[PDB]
Amino acid sequence: APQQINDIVHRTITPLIEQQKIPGMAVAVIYQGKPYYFTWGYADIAKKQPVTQQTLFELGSVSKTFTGVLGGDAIARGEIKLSDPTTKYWPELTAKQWNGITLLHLATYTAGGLPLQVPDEVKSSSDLLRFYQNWQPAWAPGTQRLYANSSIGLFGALAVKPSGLSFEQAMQTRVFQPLKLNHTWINVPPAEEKNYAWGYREGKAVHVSPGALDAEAYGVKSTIEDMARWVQSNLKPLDINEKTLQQGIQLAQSRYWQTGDMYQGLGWEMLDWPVNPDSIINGSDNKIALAARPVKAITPPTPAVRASWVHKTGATGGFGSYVAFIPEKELGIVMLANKNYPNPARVDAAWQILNALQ
Ligand SMILES: *[B]([O])([O])[C][N]S(=O)(=O)C1=[C][C]=C(C2=NN=N[N]2)N=[C]1
Repeated sequence: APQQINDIVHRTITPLIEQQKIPGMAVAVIYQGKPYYFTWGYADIAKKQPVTQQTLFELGSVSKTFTGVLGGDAIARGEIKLSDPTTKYWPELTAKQWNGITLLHLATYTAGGLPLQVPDEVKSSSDLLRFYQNWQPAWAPGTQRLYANSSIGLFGALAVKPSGLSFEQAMQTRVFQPLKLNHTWINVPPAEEKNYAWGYREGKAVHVSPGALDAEAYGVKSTIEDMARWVQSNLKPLDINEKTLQQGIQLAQSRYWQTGDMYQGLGWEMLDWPVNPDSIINGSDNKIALAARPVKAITPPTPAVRASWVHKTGATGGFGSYVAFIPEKELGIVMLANKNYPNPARVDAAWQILNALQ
């Protein structure tokens, strides 16, 4: 690889791994559109399996970028509109608080205080309907952002209803397959289990647990190669041959709401480039990222801005992921680790690498 990339990646990631005690890590840098890969450590400590370019990591909430693009693709297909009431696709949602809550609100965490997590007690479909029927908003729709699996996860489930496909089938046929993400999974098949890293939480090997709306909110697993290809696809949607998927990618990077210096897309979040690094670094800390914040509507949404830092953090109990890219520079990074280590350390490392290469 070019020495500049080798040097800034190793000089940034080596200390990160040591400071954070990360058992295994994979990184891809996309530079002038081409990927360069780096790996360290162990996918499975007990079995002494190294991280490789074929290792599967849990993406956690980086999955929301796939959900947002799949929803964008459904909009481009004419199957749904973000202006549609949630009740168009779920007529059983008859409780009055749902009046005026649209798919846009669900997609962008602005419905009025849907919670981060669906309760673990929700195990059945009827439990899930009860949960949404009984939920009471703290705020009018379109006034406050509260990051939430229960919001964008319901968006993903409703977005695929007109297609008649399951969420997984829709994601496979409409997103994974056309983009040649052939080692990206909502459910890891038995044939791929040899590549599935263990996550590590307090020293214990763990994988993500089943939950309501898991696939839609936090349930994708992928390799560093496929994630590099996901970044390439989001960097340059105009190269994507499938028209609705190209359009869906563009829709997911539109700017729908502003809070502080950040703009909410569908799954993706964006800031103007050049960014103040303290603003994305500090902004990534869950003390800010998970907080309830007033939003300003962008009326109408701004189309995808090329001069953007576009990014998403993700975590499960055992894994920590981060993706960021700048379309105008054809530059991006993916960092996948099998420990959930603090967001700001991820973003700091990503910014150091990308800033040096820009
Ligand atoms: B995303 O920002 O990564 C979602 N984060 S989360 O705190 O809501 C979350 C959901 C599920 C899990 C999980 N780990 N193992 N099983 N489930 N972890 C975090």
